[PDB]
Amino acid sequence: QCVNLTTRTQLPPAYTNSFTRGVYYPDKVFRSSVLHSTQDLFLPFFSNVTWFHAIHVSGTNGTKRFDNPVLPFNDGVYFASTEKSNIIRGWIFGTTLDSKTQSLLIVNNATNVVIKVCEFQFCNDPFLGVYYHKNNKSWMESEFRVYSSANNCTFEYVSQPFLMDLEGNFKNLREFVFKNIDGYFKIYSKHTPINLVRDLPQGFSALEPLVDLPIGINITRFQTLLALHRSYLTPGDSSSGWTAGAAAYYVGYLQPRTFLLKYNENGTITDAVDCALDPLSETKCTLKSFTFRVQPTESIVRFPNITNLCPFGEVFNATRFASVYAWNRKRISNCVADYSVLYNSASFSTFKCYGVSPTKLNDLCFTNVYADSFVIRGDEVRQIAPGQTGKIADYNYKLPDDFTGCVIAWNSNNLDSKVGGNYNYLYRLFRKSNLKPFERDISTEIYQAGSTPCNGVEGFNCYFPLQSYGFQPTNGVGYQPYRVVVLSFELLHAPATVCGPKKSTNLVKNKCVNFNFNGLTGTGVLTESNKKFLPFQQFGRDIADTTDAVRDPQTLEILDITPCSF
Amino acid sequence: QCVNLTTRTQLPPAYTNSFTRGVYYPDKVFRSSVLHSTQDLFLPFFSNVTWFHAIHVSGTNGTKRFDNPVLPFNDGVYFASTEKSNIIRGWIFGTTLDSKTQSLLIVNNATNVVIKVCEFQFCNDPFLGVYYHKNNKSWMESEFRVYSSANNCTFEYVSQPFLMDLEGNFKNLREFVFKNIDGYFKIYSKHTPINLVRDLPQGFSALEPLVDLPIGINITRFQTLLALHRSYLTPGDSSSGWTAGAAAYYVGYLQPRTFLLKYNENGTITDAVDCALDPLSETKCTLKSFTFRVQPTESIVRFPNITNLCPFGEVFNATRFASVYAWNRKRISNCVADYSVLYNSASFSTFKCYGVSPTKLNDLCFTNVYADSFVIRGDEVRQIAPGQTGKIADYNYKLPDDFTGCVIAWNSNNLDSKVGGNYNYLYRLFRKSNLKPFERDISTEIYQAGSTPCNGVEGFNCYFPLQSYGFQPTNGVGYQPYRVVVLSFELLHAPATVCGPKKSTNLVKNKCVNFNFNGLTGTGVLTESNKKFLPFQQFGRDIADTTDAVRDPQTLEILDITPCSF
Amino acid sequence: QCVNLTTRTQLPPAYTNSFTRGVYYPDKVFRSSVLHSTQDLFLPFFSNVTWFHAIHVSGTNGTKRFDNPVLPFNDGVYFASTEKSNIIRGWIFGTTLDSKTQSLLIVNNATNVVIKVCEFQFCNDPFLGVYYHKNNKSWMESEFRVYSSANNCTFEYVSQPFLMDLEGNFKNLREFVFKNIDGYFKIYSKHTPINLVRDLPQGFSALEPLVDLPIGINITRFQTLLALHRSYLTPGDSSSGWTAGAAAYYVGYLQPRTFLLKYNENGTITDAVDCALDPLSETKCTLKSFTFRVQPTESIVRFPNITNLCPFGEVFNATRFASVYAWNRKRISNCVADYSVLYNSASFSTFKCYGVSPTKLNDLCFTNVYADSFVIRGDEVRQIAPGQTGKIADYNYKLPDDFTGCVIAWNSNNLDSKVGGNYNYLYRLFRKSNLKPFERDISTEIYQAGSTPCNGVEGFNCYFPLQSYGFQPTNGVGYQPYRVVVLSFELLHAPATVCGPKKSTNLVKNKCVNFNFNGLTGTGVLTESNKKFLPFQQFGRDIADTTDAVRDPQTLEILDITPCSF
Amino acid sequence: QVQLQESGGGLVQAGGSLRLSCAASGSIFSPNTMGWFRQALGKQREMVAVISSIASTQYANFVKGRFTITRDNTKNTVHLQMNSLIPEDTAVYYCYAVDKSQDYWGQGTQVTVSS
Amino acid sequence: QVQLQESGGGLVQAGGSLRLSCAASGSIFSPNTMGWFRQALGKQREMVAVISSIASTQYANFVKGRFTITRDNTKNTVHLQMNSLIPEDTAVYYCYAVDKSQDYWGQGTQVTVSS
Ligand SMILES: *[C@@H]1O[C@H](CO)[C@@H](O)[C@H](O)[C@H]1NC(C)=O
Ligand SMILES: *[C@@H]1O[C@H](CO)[C@@H](O)[C@H](O)[C@H]1NC(C)=O
Ligand SMILES: *[C@@H]1O[C@H](CO)[C@@H](O)[C@H](O)[C@H]1NC(C)=O
Ligand SMILES: *[C@@H]1O[C@H](CO)[C@@H](O)[C@H](O)[C@H]1NC(C)=O
Ligand SMILES: *[C@@H]1O[C@H](CO)[C@@H](O)[C@H](O)[C@H]1NC(C)=O
Ligand SMILES: *[C@@H]1O[C@H](CO)[C@@H](O)[C@H](O)[C@H]1NC(C)=O
Ligand SMILES: *[C@@H]1O[C@H](CO)[C@@H](O)[C@H](O)[C@H]1NC(C)=O
Repeated sequence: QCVNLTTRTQLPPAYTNSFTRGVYYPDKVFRSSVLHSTQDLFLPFFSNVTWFHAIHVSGTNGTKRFDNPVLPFNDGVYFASTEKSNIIRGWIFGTTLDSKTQSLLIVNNATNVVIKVCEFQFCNDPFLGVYYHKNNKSWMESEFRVYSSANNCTFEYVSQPFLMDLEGNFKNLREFVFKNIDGYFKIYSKHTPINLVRDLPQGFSALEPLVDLPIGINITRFQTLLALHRSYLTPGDSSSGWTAGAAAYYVGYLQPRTFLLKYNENGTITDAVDCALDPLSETKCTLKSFTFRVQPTESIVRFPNITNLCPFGEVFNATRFASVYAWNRKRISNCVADYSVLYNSASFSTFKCYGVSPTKLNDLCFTNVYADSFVIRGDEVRQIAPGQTGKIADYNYKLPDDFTGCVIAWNSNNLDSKVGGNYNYLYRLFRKSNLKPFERDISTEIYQAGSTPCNGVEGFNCYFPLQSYGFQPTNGVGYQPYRVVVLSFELLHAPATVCGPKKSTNLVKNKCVNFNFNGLTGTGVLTESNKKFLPFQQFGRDIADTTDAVRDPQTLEILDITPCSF
Repeated sequence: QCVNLTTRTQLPPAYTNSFTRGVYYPDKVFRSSVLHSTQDLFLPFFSNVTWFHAIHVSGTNGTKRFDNPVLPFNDGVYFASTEKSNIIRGWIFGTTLDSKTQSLLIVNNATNVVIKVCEFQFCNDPFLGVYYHKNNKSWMESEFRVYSSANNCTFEYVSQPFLMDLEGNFKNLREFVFKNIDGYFKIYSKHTPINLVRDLPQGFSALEPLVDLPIGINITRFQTLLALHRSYLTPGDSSSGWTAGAAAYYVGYLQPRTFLLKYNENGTITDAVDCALDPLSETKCTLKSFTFRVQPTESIVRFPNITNLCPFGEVFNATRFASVYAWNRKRISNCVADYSVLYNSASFSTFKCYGVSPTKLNDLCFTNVYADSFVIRGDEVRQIAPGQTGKIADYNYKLPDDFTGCVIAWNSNNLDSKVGGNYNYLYRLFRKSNLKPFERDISTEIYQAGSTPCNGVEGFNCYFPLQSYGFQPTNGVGYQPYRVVVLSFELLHAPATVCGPKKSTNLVKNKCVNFNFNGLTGTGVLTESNKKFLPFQQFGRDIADTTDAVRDPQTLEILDITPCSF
Repeated sequence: QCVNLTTRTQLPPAYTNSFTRGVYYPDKVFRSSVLHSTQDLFLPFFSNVTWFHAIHVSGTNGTKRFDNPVLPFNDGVYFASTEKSNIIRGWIFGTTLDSKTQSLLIVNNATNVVIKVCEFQFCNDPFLGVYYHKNNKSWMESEFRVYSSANNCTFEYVSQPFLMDLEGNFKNLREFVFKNIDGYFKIYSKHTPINLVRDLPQGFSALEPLVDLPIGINITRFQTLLALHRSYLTPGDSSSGWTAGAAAYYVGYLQPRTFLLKYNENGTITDAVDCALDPLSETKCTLKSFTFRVQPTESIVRFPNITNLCPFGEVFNATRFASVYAWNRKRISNCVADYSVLYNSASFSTFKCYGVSPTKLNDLCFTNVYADSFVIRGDEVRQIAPGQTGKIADYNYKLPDDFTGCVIAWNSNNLDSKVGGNYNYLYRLFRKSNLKPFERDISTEIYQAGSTPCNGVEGFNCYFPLQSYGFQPTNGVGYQPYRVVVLSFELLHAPATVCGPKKSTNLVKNKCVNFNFNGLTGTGVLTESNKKFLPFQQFGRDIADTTDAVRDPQTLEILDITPCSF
Repeated sequence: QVQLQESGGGLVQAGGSLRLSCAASGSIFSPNTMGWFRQALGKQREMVAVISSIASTQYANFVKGRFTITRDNTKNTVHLQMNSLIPEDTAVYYCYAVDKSQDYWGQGTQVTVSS
Repeated sequence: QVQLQESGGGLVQAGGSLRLSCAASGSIFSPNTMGWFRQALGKQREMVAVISSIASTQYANFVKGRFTITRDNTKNTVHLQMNSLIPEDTAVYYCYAVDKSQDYWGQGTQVTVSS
């Protein structure tokens, strides 16, 4: 079970410098007396790593409280520890560090390691209570108080202790690198004896890989596990803990860097060069031996003034829609279509597009658009879609199996219904045969239901083709009128006459920008020019292609283009 | 409505010279003081353009009738008009110029341009009856007698008139270039005041672009619209028309030419050089500055005199096809192979040819052809092609990756399937190893699936090589039988025997010619050779990369081949 | 009908030298005074050809018997004959030389050549009996007793006799070359008068082609047809046969060699140089004028000691699969993978492997494999492959452009469809952005097609991401369920855990050998290495381009690879 | 704006006669088909008669041998000759122009026949 | 083999209230997302709500303002309190578990409301 400790009080951060530490072996091959360039997650040279005391005495009274913040895990962690008496015991990794997410626990007791991957209920202050025996004192018994419950474990690992026994100024430096790549938790480690150096020593030591555990959990957060020698029930005035935390641990974060590593004759990494540190390091990496374009700020798009618009208002906002035999097939061409109007307006109950997604209508350009506008009862507006049947799908409107276009319907109670009933919309129930593609049959011949001919006169088994619809404002939703328009789009190998609206932006002069002038794309700086273009000649050209000047589509001013300085 | 005019009587053509006229701006790029070489459709320099009077009085009595012929439209037209009284009003473009096909109409009245694309029913003699009104006489009212009807209009355009008002020797030259490229009708125009020059003036004026219409129709012929000032009902003796057609129009046809255009500092084309006119112009284009192909007239074709017909009928229409084991390939030689019968039958579901296109087999000649005739399931048909794997491609019939030949296959449900299942077609699923290509195994040894030997007896882990296929008429597409013929064609340095249905021609000696000897096609001249060929030798190659000598298949005389190029 | 002769008694072999004989025309192209180098099947110069008497008298009594042993047919045969009495008549070619397999027979009687391809049941001593007529003796009647029966004849050829009439020291040397290439049996021949030379003459004679037979069968062995003038019923004491077999024949075997042939002015091959005979010949071939690497002995395969088995059955024969989104991804490791059960089951409709051939999966060794499992429609099966686009390829499951592995899918109408529709699987038609490869987004956030926020409530322009999958057993193939699993292979510089079912062999050391350690295949010699590989090192590359050192998987010992190339 | 002018109705005693007129203006392309429809208070639209451009007459069984239609090609107008009147014919009538699309109606003619 | 225990439906008159519950007894790796889906005879699956354990609501407009979902972290269960019922809302419901590996389904709960 866990034990509650005091508030961490958010101690201000303190930094230190990492003199070329944290270099490990990137690949598992033997290399001898060779200089190899590797791009990987390395700790940058001479970086600022944050250092925490295991025990910090900061209160005026002399309070001894651990400094174990929950630190980020950004693309790997270089964890160094300089200590003398094994106060650091392990780590916990996880996203929420609770039962909602899986968590990784590594602990080094006096005998072995414990690596577990379970959804532990980690408390606010996980730690190991370490006590010596009354007679031997050679080893230390540890009481785990780091999680409340362990369940649903998916991993278990035991091996030789990561941290050796440290049982008086012979401080030791233990360096670890933690990476979480491709479901693999990789740990690199190295142990060195350090003498009379408070911070990370100056020198080079390469980290040999330790374990490559296959683990799917994401981490992005971690904490260090420490051991209490003192008692939480009774905190002593002083010296109950271990000499007020002279030992400490440093944390740095790996970054994607290119290193030049020098494998000596025995195969150990003796030296490394960080290519992004200083210009001379850049030269060393370029020569593979130990002995520039201005970016564009933003993008600019300019298209000419939008002038021609579709007569969608004459279709959708029309006063009267025709019957269900004579569809108002209207041709639409040679003008710009803004379908964001009918889409974002969302006044239409049904809006179904087949063969085209409804959000990319503004981007596609079509040869022709055909609009059919009419009025139909509720259920039947649901019926209009390809491959279906029914009285309307088989007797009035013929709709192909493959149909590129959009059916659009809205309710029309307040427009098409009258108190006495609008019988001006007529519907058929009888025909000799089903329709063929886009046949607008308006024939009024009397159908012969029986075996005798009708000769254009009703009677027994003779009926007029056209019945009336009782559109009334009190009708139920299924029987209510709906104004519907089907827009069929033609995409064939011909020039487009119906095009979406092109969205131009503002003009930025005298600045390195990405530009798009009427389809001409490029990067460069634009300046006012005194050139003399003709009424035509939208974009000028130099001696060898490479357009020097362009004409702004909206404003006829000629802007000359200079390549962005490099 | 239209008015029928008298017969044109087919006036003889009259020509004139176009001294460096018809140069338009090919692009829309501003070029300053630079010389640009453009390969485009230009009117060649010093070309013969055919010129017609607007009104010609050629009869003895003095008849005045419009010269309004229908002229071809081959890759653009340069139309120049020298006039003073706006007697030319527009043009009509199309293929049939009737209601069957779409047609383009451009007319110019006193106010604006009318550009239409409809199914016009043009009469024999379109025109505009032009009359002045009684008091102001500033403008001229026009009655259109061009078309009887227009339907399916897909384009409409109006703008500022193409031709200015001409309302006494102030003749004006209006030059136009019409192109129809990628469904776009491109019109270029230039207007120049002219003085005392009857024919086209000598000089240079570049034609600036005028309009780009996304018309998207096919144009093969065009005609000219004229203004009838006089009255058709009562033709006057004289002077009723406009001075007996002093105005005239010249027509030339563009051709693909390379021009060198000289843009000055302002960007206006000042001079041009036609690279194909003279050797001096060719040199100018070669240096990009203003300061040996002997052709084969005829084609000689020689084939052996074989009258036999290849037995494709005994292969494709054979009553029985063997199992997928026993090779029954028919060898075809010394016969004429008509391949159009098979590839134009459209009854075979797969036509897959490798190394040779399926439309050129009728021309090629092969040493021999091998026809594999077998029945196979449909889902396995995709396994008969080079480089593939599968039970058929590995364990029954292997195809080498370098195949030159055609796989052909069709449905055989009504021919090979019976109600009770046809188990006469047998298949392997087990072999000790894969085949070599064209290896043909009919062994019936029982395969050893286990470790114990079978000794020709089935049992545990012992199976016959032969399973039977349940071909039934109720089976699906994947399981119905398919009749397949693999025609392997052999192209070697050997005389051919299955020469296709070509027609051997006569002999032209000592002259440059395209020649075809037993399938070897090339270009060159032939001479009598004293070389001696051994009876088995057909070709000759002293240099090993060009065939210097050849044996005539008809006469045994040995003819050597010299390259045509001088 | 055949006649039984005596036992051959297995005469010891006799050899003789072929002084630059057997050079034929490789092509039918006339070449004059040129030196052409051709790589083809030729008889090596100064080779030991085996020579047999037609009649051999070896017994102490004086027995006379045919010497017609079944000789092998290894890549062609040069057959020479020195004879004067036409006691050699033809040959038979085949593999088993019985009715089981097809066989070729060529026989030359006094009139013409008989060439047949049938299932002859040849006897032990095939031959032809010759008897002269009682009055003429100009021609000689022959009774054939070569085969007892003939069946399944697919070829018949008759022409002028290959062997002329020989009707007393006017011996003739006849040389023939028989080749079997690409189903074609080619005969080249040459006949020359000889004088006083028992063995093969010294000199050069070219062998002109005689015929190219389309036989299309397999040959492994061949025999000689001999003419008997004596009687088998009554053998005479002596002189009944032909002079105790003075006439005899030589047999040599063609080999792949490069020859330099000198065509003279008239087009005859007057000299040849065998490139592999002597260093002077090598110099001649390299200079094209008339004036070393140690091979591996055997192959060794070396793999880790793994006895585990894979859950491949569970993954591929699972009762339930995940939806297209939230696809199940399992890791497979530490087991031996047999892909033959998968590749050869033929129960999968789709099987495509990228970066590796599907027949070599059984050979390679991988670090890990990942199995992704879900169900889709048919028209979307094409979407699971690298470099593709589409709603699944952009919103559901993206394979990277550098994907290496095998995608497998099979029909599941009778597993996943239910009569009223199986709506247990879904997809996302909408997302803010396209996926990253193998990134699996499972968020259900309501889409925001409009400009107003949805706040987790789907109204208008607000749609839930996931739409159900329509599975019905009456659906079309495009709308039917397909169960799909993608096996992604990882081939990295790491010790492999998923292996192929290959058997490790013994380690042969200090010898040039083909080796295969952990999937790495190569050729070279191996030595003990003192290199300080740390316990985790697996491979070694001091030069970074050649694996100089490796760890043996079975026994952890460092063996360094020198190229046995010297 | 296609307009259908209505005239010729009113109050007539039983057995009388009238002549209604349908006048078409606007686009009215060449293939038109003009008809008359009946509506009595409390009932729906009843087809009285139609004539197409073919000049064929199609009449309903309600009025066998009583109504008649004549065409005027010069003005493309329609006339109902309305004879042998009965009190079951008391209903307002309307034209119907089939044309090709967007069928247009008229404003109506009241017909009353009673004694 | 994640099992989803569903209970709490049945027959209720118009205007009543019921309390459904679905419990996931399986592995449930790391976060889940528990959803409820509707299906009436003759239609497709309509998801009522796919609230995640952490957040994101995801309510549909079909029964806007009427049903509510309660999450129990101790047993990781979900309860659907359905109030103000109407015969249209009645259908068969299935609880939905997104999970980290694959999505599962329930065995069904009949809900009927009519008068
Ligand atoms: C026309 O339709 C537009 C579509 O955006 C909409 O504002 C409104 O319903 C209509 N307005 C008018 C004035 O017709
Ligand atoms: C294009 O529109 C802008 C803003 O409406 C206007 O200032 C500009 O003058 C227009 N272009 C032309 C050529 O008038
Ligand atoms: C086979 O017979 C059919 C009969 O319809 C004919 O159309 C076809 O051309 C024939 N093909 C051959 C190769 O004889
Ligand atoms: C036809 O072929 C024969 C074959 O030798 C030849 O003799 C004859 O000249 C040929 N006929 C023609 C017209 O070439
Ligand atoms: C699945 O079961 C079938 C049963 O016929 C078996 O043939 C197949 O090998 C099994 N699949 C695997 C991957 O074991
Ligand atoms: C199998 O391999 C292991 C480790 O590679 C080795 O220790 C053991 O001796 C090997 N056993 C055999 C029988 O090869
Ligand atoms: C652990 O597994 C149990 C049983 O499968 C499950 O009920 C629980 O939700 C899982 N997660 C925990 C306890 O955090």
